[PDB]
Amino acid sequence: YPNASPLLGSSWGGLIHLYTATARNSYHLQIHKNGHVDGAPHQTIYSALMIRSEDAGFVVITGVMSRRYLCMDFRGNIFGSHYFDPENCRFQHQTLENGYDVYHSPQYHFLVSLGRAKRAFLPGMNPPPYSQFLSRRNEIPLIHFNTPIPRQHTQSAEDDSERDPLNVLKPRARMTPAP
Amino acid sequence: TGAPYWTRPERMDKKLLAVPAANTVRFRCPAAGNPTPSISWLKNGREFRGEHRIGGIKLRHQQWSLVMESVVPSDRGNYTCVVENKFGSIRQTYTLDVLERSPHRPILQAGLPANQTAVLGSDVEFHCKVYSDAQPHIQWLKHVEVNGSKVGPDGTPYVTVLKTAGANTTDKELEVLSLHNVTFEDAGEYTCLAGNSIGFSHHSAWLVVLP
Amino acid sequence: TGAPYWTRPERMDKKLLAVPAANTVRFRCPAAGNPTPSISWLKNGREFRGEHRIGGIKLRHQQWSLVMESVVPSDRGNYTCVVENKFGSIRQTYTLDVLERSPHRPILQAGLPANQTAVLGSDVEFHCKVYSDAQPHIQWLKHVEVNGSKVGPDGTPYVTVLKTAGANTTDKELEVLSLHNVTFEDAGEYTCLAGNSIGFSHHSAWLVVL
Amino acid sequence: EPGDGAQTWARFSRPPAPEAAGLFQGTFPDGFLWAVGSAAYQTEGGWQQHGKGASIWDTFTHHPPATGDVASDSYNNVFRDTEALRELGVTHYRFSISWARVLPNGSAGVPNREGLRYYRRLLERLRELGVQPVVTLYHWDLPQRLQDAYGGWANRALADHFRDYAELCFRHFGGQVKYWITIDNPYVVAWHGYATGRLAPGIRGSPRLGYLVAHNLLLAHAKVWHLYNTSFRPTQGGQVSIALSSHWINPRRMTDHSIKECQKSLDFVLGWFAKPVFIDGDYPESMKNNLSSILPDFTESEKKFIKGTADFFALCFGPTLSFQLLDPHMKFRQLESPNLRQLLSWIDLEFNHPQIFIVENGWFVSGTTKRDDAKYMYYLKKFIMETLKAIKLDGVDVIGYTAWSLMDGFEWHRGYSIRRGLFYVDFLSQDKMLLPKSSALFYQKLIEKNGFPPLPENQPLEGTFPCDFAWGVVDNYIQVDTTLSQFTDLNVYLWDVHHSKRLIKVDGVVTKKRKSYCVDFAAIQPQIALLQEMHVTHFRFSLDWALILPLGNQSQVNHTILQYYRCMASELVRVNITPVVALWQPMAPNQGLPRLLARQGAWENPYTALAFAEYARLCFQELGHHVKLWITMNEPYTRNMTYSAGHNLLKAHALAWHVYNEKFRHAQNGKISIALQADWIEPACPFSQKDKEVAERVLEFDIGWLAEPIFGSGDYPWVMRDWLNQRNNFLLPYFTEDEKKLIQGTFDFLALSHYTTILVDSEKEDPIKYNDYLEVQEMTDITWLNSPSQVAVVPWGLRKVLNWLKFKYGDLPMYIISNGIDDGLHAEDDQLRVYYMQNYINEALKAHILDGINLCGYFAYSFNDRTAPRFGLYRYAADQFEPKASMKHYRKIIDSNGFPGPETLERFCPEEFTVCTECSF
Ligand SMILES: O=C(O)[C@@H]1O[C@@H](O[C@@H]2[C@H](O)[C@@H](NS(=O)(=O)O)[C@@H](O[C@@H]3[C@H](O)[C@@H](OS(=O)(=O)O)[C@H](O[C@@H]4[C@H](O)[C@@H](NS(=O)(=O)O)[C@@H](O[C@H]5[C@H](O)[C@@H](OS(=O)(=O)O)[C@H](O[C@H]6[C@H](O)[C@@H](NS(=O)(=O)O)[C@@H](O[C@H]7[C@H](O)[C@@H](OS(=O)(=O)O)[C@H](O)O[C@H]7C(=O)O)O[C@@H]6COS(=O)(=O)O)O[C@H]5C(=O)O)O[C@@H]4COS(=O)(=O)O)O[C@H]3C(=O)O)O[C@@H]2COS(=O)(=O)O)[C@H](OS(=O)(=O)O)[C@@H](O)[C@H]1O[C@H]1O[C@H](COS(=O)(=O)O)[C@H](O[C@@H]2O[C@@H](C(=O)O)[C@@H](O[C@H]3O[C@H](COS(=O)(=O)O)[C@@H](O)[C@H](O)[C@H]3NS(=O)(=O)O)[C@H](O)[C@H]2OS(=O)(=O)O)[C@H](O)[C@H]1NS(=O)(=O)O
Ligand SMILES: [Cu+2]
Ligand SMILES: [Zn+2]
Repeated sequence: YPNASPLLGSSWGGLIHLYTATARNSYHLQIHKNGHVDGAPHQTIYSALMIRSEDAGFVVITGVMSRRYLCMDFRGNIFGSHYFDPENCRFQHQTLENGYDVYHSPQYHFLVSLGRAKRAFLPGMNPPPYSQFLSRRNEIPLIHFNTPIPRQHTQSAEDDSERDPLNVLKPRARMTPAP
Repeated sequence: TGAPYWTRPERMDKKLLAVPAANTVRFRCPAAGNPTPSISWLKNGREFRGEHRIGGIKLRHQQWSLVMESVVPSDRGNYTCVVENKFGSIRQTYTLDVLERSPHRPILQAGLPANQTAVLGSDVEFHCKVYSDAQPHIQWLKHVEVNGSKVGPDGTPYVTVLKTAGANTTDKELEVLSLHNVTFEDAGEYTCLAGNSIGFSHHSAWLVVLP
Repeated sequence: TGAPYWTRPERMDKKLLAVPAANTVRFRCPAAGNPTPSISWLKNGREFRGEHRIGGIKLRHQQWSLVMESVVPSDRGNYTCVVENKFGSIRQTYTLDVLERSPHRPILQAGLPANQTAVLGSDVEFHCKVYSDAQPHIQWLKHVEVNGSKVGPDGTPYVTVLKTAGANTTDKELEVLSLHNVTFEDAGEYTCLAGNSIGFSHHSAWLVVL
Repeated sequence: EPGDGAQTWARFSRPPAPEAAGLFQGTFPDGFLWAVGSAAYQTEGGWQQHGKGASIWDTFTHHPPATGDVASDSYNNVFRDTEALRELGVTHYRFSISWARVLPNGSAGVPNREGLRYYRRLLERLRELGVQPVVTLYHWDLPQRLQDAYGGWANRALADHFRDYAELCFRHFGGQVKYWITIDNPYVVAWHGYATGRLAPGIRGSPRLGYLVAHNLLLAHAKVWHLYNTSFRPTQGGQVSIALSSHWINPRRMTDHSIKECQKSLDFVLGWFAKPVFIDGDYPESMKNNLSSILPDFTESEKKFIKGTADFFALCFGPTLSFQLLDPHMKFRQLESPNLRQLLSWIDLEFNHPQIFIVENGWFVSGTTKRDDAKYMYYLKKFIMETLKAIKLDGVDVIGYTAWSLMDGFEWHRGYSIRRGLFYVDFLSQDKMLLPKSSALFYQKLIEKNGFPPLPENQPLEGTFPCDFAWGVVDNYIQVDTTLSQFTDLNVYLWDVHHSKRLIKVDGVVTKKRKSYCVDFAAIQPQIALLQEMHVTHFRFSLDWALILPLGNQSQVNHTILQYYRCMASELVRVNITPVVALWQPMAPNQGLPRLLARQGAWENPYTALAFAEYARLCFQELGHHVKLWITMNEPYTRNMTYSAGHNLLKAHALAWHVYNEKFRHAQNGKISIALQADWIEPACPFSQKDKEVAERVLEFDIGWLAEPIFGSGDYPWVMRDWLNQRNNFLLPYFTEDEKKLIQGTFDFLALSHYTTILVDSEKEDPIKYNDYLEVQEMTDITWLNSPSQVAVVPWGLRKVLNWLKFKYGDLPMYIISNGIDDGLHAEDDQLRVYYMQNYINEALKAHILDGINLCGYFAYSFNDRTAPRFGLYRYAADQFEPKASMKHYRKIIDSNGFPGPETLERFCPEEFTVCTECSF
């Protein structure tokens, strides 16, 4: 017997990655700390978006490592911001007639794309490449989301005449009482 | 030499191929050799042909391609193509992750929220849980009367929102509406309304407070 | 001088194709003549170029075919293979209609049914609503009290459905199973099977009887 | 074979075991050679006694002061050296036979009878003792005549002369001695004697001269070894090697080029002398193709002559080459490192698993220190632990150990300004009697124990904490977020429901706001759920003064913040988590105070104390019915704080406590006291009394400064007042009778917070890191585990500080308000937290059971990782809280109530009557 698969429905609470392809290459949408948005071939911790809805059909895409927001400009160039831009950085979501998502700005009409042929969203005429996204659940463990690891250097007395290499004598900060 | 070699390397870049269910997938490993190497297609590293797949698969040798029509969720995993001959054997592993896309109105649990009664001074809570893949937005509305009746000039009811879906609140803390120390004025019709790109679905409940 | 003709006219007798949704389709319209006729297509009106469909179209000049991947119900219509030569042109038609499919299991309305109590020989009603685009394939599968465990040799056939697929199996009236005058003869849990060409939705909860 | 050690960094790249790194024990293997060494010129002196010759170290320290004419006067004090050896309890003396004394006039001449008589006296004195001697034939003291006539070691005929000298040694002491070393540290005899000129010959010709003289050194060593093998071994049965020496090195970055450069450096320094004698007979290829025209080449006969002429692998890892005399060119811009264990692993891999023998080891001390040294003791302890780890954890055939310089003496370029002796001796005296240093006592105990066996004071204890124990967590940077989730939109909307549910606002109507019942606060429930998961029983957070009263006075109370805190307390109580709050904490941009107070000294004005009294009264009357364990001031900084500030802090704490006691005790029945910070201060040398009283002074300067007025007698600690009066620093305020009566008893439970342990020694050896104000030298042991923040994991410190508190301030109920360590990584650093928490809880249980203290609480630090970064049990990644393994182990300890062992089937506490919690007093 074909044992039942896990329950359908509630799978959007948590991190998602926006996969897309054009039968020549496959990319997951990824937001970089420097405000760069690009397609990573694999699932990177910088590609972990968290889509949250405000109205009925108007999503905002955050990403949990860059801390950016997926925001847009007047010529359609996707980028990442740090402060909310509700008039420009909040995309109307839509689901095409083959299960593929599309995200278009409500005022710019330019579909969210990973390519360089952004266009207006006509009612099912033709989409630009890399604009028909698909949400895939996150499989990256959260331990790799703590990748920022405090690691500084000591380099104490870099001259080649050091008299205490293992740092046994460790002075402790104080306050000398000079009136 | 007779060692196998890929005919087109630019056609072998779709490492992770994901598709909505009931669709068709098309792998190919175009190679050549002297003599032409044979192909072994392994599902998760295990030999596979059109035997455990309902509907059958095609493994035509003329194009070095494997097609799968009407894919199903029970097809996820690695798919390794091997081209082998007496002068070399090489492999390439694609990955298939078939998704399940259901573009319908937000379907929320039946019987929730339900009619409730409470003694004045107690506390109640209403529950509504939605099931839709398009990131639905959930709010709660209490039916109130503004000046006269609870009905507007066009028959449209008067409601006040109680808890909407902001970007700063998770969806675990929105599926419950907690009325603490319910008074007499907070006894009407509470509707959980959910909306995605397809449409809106709402369920109503009634809370009655007794002295 | 003479008008061009086809190389394999035996495949041109099928104007109608009952293709399923979410499946690619190919239209083969081969022809031959002196000189070679142009490979052109049309869609009951304007020129059927690659920007009037979701996913695009591909034209193959080897066997003169037109292919469209992941067909969509909006693709229904009357395509025309028109091959133009200086010595006349050749017309042929394709009437394409798409059988509807659905990229999901029958969406079981969660929470149905409940754990009612059939104490003192009362009656029980059970609910199962599936929000599928098409008409699903639904069985009830009231459990069988054998060995106690509903799963024996990895899915033992405990199916005892009394309302199978048919004209009465739709999304309008078969939502409710009514067991009347229920004595102590059905304990444990029930199930609810729905399915189509993709998968099986199967979920239920505990039951109380006396 | 060459290259087998190139992966040593790779083998040590991965993090080691976080429990066997500092808590590593195990006796050394039986048949171990515990040794203590010495040199010839460093210790003998008597540069012209009994007609000895002139070395090259008597024509270098004499106008090339600080000479070695009489360094330790051990030429005639032969009895005291062996007396010190017997008292030390050692089984191998590693001394040197000086070339110039046994053959003063010439090898082709009469040997000096007096020098041989002295050496035979030494051998017969240390043979009846029970010590097998180890001798080195050449310890840099080449005779001056051989330096002048033939040009020193540069000549190739001089090698033969060496053999002659060696011959007579083999004829005389062959019966007694069974270990010989032909050359000591040939690197600093071929390089710093003939290339840079820093040592005795000091001609600093060129690198080419150094390489040629090293070639001649290798030839002479081969000649002597073959003389021994062919003529003397079948009659005396001994071993001969060459005392090689090396450092450790680490790559700048974990690439392959850097690793190969490190391997090249190690080949340049040590393989340069080790490969020809141990592997094949020629110089390493990493250096042969780098100085082709600089270094000479062996013929095939020479290649067969050098290979296999060393029985064991003598190693000299000390301060004579590491970090002092290594030429930076041989380092190849990598990072030098004194890691003995990795070097031993590299030797074992590279040179075909030989019998390593550390024939010289141990760091140095500044030249002014008397018999109380503690940097040397801990460096020696670390090196011995590294040797033990290499023997056990990696299987390296180490057959002995030799701490260097039994007694002080010359240092060959550092004069008398450096002390390396296990036994102190004052060169300004005339008797020069060996006084045992602290390191001498440590070595005595280490030999007697024969390693580091499991101590009885570190065995885990099985047993349960008493019932009603306060198991809790701590989050003092609580994330206040008073936004209201529901019922916050007052507008009336019109909700069309036919072609719609795009509800539209209708203007002109705004309804009233529902009463702000505190379920509305969204940022409360997740924290309560996280606390509920780990089964804690006391959450501890801190109130914010700058938010409740932003202006400073009672005219601008922010009631919303108080409502949020009252909900936090109510929700905590509702789920059986009794809350503990702290009124003030010094961790804030301005001392945890309102800006108005912070801009007026913020602790010098007594009005700050009065304002804190008013604020404490307000917080007692707002949150007082839910919170019932109050903490007045949470871990004040006892170092980065003045004395008037501490006085006013004490006055404010007394004011707040009396406000509670006189107003809100018969109505709320809570408890209130202060929470200090009590890290343990251990004397560095466990047998000397100066650092003991110095540790006492540091303790009473850290703990007893803010605790004796409250918990103790009432006045400031007497040691602190004496110390401040002796230095004429009359900056300690005096307590008036009114203040002494006010403050003497403002406490209901002692509350400490232990994190680590610091050792203190009372010897000034480098005033740069000295603490002149307290006259303390603060060190840390390096055999302890260290968190990425370089904080010491010391379990027994908690028990020691609890016993000290009970002994000093009577018998009081004690809470451990905060006790936790931090992490920098994510994979294995949390395992360090698991180990530290388990051992610290075990030590607290030990202190409770078999010491009698009334410890009835414990609060693990850092509830989550968002408020306290690098510290939390609940890591905060991608705006999601995931538990660490430390949380699960802590919960396992909690719900089992300690460490019950096999008898985990008892409760035995119905209606608990342990009088430390809220009882009838
Ligand atoms: O073999 C064959 O045939 C084939 O082959 C192949 O194919 C191919 C190829 O591949 C291709 N190429 S690629 O590239 O892709 O790779 C193509 O090609 C060609 C050429 O070559 C080329 O060139 S080159 O140079 O490359 O060379 C070209 O191309 C390309 C493309 O194409 C184009 N286009 S088109 O349209 O033309 O196509 C272009 O493109 C471009 C564009 O642009 C676009 O694209 S598109 O497409 O869309 O157009 C894109 O773009 C984009 C971009 O991206 C963007 N950018 S960004 O940045 O944003 O991102 C934009 O752009 C832009 C720019 O960029 C900018 O700038 S910047 O700088 O900033 O960047 C600016 O802004 O600007 C802009 C603009 O726009 O401007 O945008 C765009 C978009 O746009 S739109 O318009 O869209 O809007 O992309 C681009 C690119 O670049 O890419 O170009 C390209 C180039 O590339 S490169 O790299 O160079 O660059 O051209 C072409 C042409 O031709 O045209 O195609 C080809 C075809 O071939 S043929 O021969 O056909 O002719 C393949 O393979 S492979 O491997 O090689 O690959 C495949 O396909 C194959 O095959 C198939 O087929 C066959 C047959 O069929 S039929 O149907 O006809 O028949 C077969 O089959 C099947 O099967 C079989 C068997 O089975 O066997 C058969 O059958 C038979 O048999 C059977 C048996 O039986 S049993 O029983 O046994 O079973 C039987 O049954 C039967 O009956 C029989 N029949 S028969 O009759 O045959 O006899 C069957 O039938 C069949 O069937 S089916 O159906 O299935 O088919 C085989 O098998 C198959 N295979 S499969 O598997 O597939 O199926
Ligand atoms: Cu559907
Ligand atoms: Zn000391």
